[PDB]
Amino acid sequence: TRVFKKSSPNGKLTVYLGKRDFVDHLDKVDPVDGVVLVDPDYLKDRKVFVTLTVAFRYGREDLDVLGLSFRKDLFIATYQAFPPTRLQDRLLRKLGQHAHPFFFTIPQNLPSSVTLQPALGVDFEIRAFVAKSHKRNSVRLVIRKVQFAPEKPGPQPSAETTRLHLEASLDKELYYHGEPLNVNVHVTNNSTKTVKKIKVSVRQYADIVLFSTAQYKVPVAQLEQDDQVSPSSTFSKVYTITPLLSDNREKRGLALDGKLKHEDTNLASSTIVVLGILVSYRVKVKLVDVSVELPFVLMHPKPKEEPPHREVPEN
Amino acid sequence: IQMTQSPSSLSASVGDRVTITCRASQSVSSAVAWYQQKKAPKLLIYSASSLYSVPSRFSGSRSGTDFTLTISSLQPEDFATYYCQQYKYVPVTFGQGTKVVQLVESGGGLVQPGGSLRLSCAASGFNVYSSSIHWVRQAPGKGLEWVASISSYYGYTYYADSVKGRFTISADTSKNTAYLQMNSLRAEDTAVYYCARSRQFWYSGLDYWGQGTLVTV
Amino acid sequence: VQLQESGGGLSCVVSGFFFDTVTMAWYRRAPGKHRELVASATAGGTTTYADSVKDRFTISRDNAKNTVYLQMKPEDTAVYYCNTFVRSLSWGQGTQVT
Amino acid sequence: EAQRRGLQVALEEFHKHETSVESAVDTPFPAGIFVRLEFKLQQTSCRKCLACIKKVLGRLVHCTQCLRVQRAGHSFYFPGQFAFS
Amino acid sequence: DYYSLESDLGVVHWVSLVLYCLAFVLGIPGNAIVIWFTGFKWKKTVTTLWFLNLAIADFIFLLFLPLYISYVAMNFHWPFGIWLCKANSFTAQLNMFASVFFLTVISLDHYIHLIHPVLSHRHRTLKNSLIVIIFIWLLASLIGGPALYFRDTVEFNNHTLCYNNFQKPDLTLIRHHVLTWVKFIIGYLFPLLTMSICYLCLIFKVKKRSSSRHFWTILVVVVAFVVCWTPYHLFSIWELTIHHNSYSHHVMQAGIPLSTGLAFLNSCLNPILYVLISKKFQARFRSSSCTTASSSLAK
Ligand SMILES: CC(C)CCC[C@@H](C)[C@H]1CC[C@H]2[C@@H]3CC=C4C[C@@H](OC(=O)CCC(=O)O)CC[C@]4(C)[C@H]3CC[C@]12C
Repeated sequence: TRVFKKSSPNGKLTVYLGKRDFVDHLDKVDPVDGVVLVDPDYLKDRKVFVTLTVAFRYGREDLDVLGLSFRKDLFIATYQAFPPTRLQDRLLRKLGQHAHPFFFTIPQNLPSSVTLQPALGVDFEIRAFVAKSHKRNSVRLVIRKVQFAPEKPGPQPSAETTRLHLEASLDKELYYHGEPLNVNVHVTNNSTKTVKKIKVSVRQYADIVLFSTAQYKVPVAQLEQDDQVSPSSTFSKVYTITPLLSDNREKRGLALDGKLKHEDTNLASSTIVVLGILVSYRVKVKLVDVSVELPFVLMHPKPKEEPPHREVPEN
Repeated sequence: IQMTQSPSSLSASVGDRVTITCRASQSVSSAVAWYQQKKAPKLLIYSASSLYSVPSRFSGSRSGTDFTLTISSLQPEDFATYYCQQYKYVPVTFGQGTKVVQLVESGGGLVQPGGSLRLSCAASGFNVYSSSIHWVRQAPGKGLEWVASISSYYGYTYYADSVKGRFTISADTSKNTAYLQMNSLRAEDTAVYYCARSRQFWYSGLDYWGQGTLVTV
Repeated sequence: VQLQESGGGLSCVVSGFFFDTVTMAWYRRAPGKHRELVASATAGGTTTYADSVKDRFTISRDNAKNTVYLQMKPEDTAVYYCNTFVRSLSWGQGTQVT
Repeated sequence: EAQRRGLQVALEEFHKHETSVESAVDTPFPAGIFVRLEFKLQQTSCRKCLACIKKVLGRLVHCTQCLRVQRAGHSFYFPGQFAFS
Repeated sequence: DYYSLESDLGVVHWVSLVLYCLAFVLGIPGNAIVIWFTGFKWKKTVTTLWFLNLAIADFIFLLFLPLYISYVAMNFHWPFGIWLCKANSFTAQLNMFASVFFLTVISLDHYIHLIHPVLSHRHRTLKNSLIVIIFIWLLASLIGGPALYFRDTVEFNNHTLCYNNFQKPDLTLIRHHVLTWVKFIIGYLFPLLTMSICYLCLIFKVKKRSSSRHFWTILVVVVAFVVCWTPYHLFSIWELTIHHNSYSHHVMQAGIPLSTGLAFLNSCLNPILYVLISKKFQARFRSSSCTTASSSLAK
């Protein structure tokens, strides 16, 4: 099974977790279960407390102006632990009688694990401590709530505009990470206009809300074509564009997947359904002007094993 | 990470049970890929617990720093060499042999030390943005040796400690072709190069291997 | 870190952490199976041994010697380990015992 | 009369801290007479002036806000002067 | 010369001096601490630059305080002349208007940042912040201009007083009204209205959501600002009624020093409620993780 554990300074507390990534199934969320191991005598006149909270970091400066704490909490849970599942019951037998299981549930309408590269974004954090209710007597863990590609392909994207006629339609909606996008553009160019270039770009829209709705216009991949269309001539061509985290570096605020500890993660997956960050992807085609937006969903496929906690090649 | 295997060259009948043991040296996690090479090597077990989409006879078990491969039913089409690999750090190390969608590459011939000898790898059935390309070396009478790797999604260029500087990996990212620029070739680099493919995000192991090109100095 | 187990053919010496107000335990795995617990030792007063090794196995610790001496029919043949009761330190290696 | 009394009180005020005069005027302002005693006080054997004399409710003697003392009876409050402003 | 101009014309006074001394005692150390860390130690951001400029203004204002203390504590016998009262008044007006503008622009920036994030880190640039600071400083400079040209020093029954001298006949009445009304509009009406609208709209937006301490500090700052400048502006406006209509000139003989004391206390406590109270701030004067592993599991 290879359960994952993290200890605390001075060897006082230790928590065992079956997995660190929880999948949202659009109808239920994987329970955050586990077992905490405590020193045999460290709890005299004290009670162990395990807390799971959601942190939405939204700023980092050198001074709070009046009261702005630069960190808002969306969900707070607390467990004391002084029916068991099939995972934590096995941990009790392996550890002994000094282990106390803790059970946590993630309510619906909660943001996924998203991180903004410069760790700003939504993060899930677990604190385990004992007190009669410091960072050297508590266990700090970070977990990710992620969603994968659904089983419904969805309707075929299509969007048309006229001002010159432009038609674009992607083959499908569900695109895997790293999968190139095949888009077909058809133009008529009725009269009295001549397009100098063909521009196809992919931009990432992130819906961040804490007090008001905000939108992001962060292009990911941009493609430029030198083809020119003369009046009363039809032109059909299929372009290939694919988002990738190679030329998008050094772009502050880019939406990325949840980072555990200074790891490398790809672009944030599209959020499918609240206070948090909602990520959406669109494809923009411009003629040089008329603009056509083709929304699409970019999600990971359903895996057969727990994803790694870091990049497989280290250093 | 130095990796040695206790068996060296065993013999068994049709109905015997061949057991292969793999031992690490730095307490590697549950990330071990087993390859069978008669031809290009074929991946059998990845993550030491999962079965590649090969028969069910092959089984993998983890006992800490020691990894064991159990056949439990031998077949006449099993005479090959098995290697043990750990995909936890960039300098991936292959084990020692235990005798008991296609990729096409071009290039070869006499080296005549001093030159380029530009090799190329052709991909048909997959892209480069979602799959990494790995190059390995196999000297005659010796195990596999990873020398280079490319990740087009992240732009990372990984080279071996004894191969960096004299080698250069590149990706076209348009025609789905990968190339390896080699310079200052020495007499110790005479080995067969195998173009390898692996899924970029979930590096489960080198799934499909190339036909291999002979490079002699 | 630097878990250097001694004895056998039993003492463990740690470098990073200290034995101040912590409980240290000895773990014997099995002849052929997963890990198990043998005995523990708190700061002092409650030794809390196990049942199988009781009478047959003792334990002691010195807060100044920076070492833990475990003192010890044919089933006790495995690889012994010394670690914190909460299993905080990285797992080391034991030489042998028979 | 009023001018003589104003000149006398101005001279007394100056000596507290004679010569002929050359200017005099009276005002119809209520509760007093605003005398502009423009003259000199050259002294010998010491014991041009602008005495703006107005019971006298003000003495603007100098030897140029005589309008304030002339209008005083109807306010003798300086603007501000209770703060740094 | 004998320019004598004689004529025929308290606990409330002592409390003003007490407030002055208390503000002087607390104001200088807090302003110095804010200057030292924001200017040199902390990183140069928009908020840091704005607070540094506000602290500079407050420091100069409290450094020219003791001249006013000597002026007020001896029944108004200003012993400095004519070349110092005008400069002190001009500098005090400059500092107070700069401080008011800095607080109102801080409120504007807070409202923009917490309500309109779509355009919050696009126009907010250190160069733009410097332009805004320069504009504020030159506005406060060429808004207290008449305070350096109108004041004059005269005698008031054996007491030398420097006063605005709004008589430089017909122009005497209009000039007094225009300056006080302009000061009221630009120092008490527009900034207070901006602070009220910005803060209340922030509360309404936050109320339609799910920090408690954020509202309390805003309310405390608002009430502290309101209760201090209000007496000063009301008494300044009341001065016009003396020249316009009949007046007794009695209530204004002592209310103005108390209003000035309240304003100085507000200036002193602005660092207290803005910089000198945040939880993160106190941490550094007190000065001045494990690795994730794994284990086995029986089947
Ligand atoms: C909602 C409240 C709590 C404000 C705090 C949230 C911030 C973390 C958000 C709000 C506005 C966001 C920014 C809006 C504008 C920019 C520039 C933008 O770059 C582009 O628009 C493309 C290139 C260009 O046009 O300049 C990338 C995102 C970024 C850095 C965003 C970074 C994250 C920000 C600061």
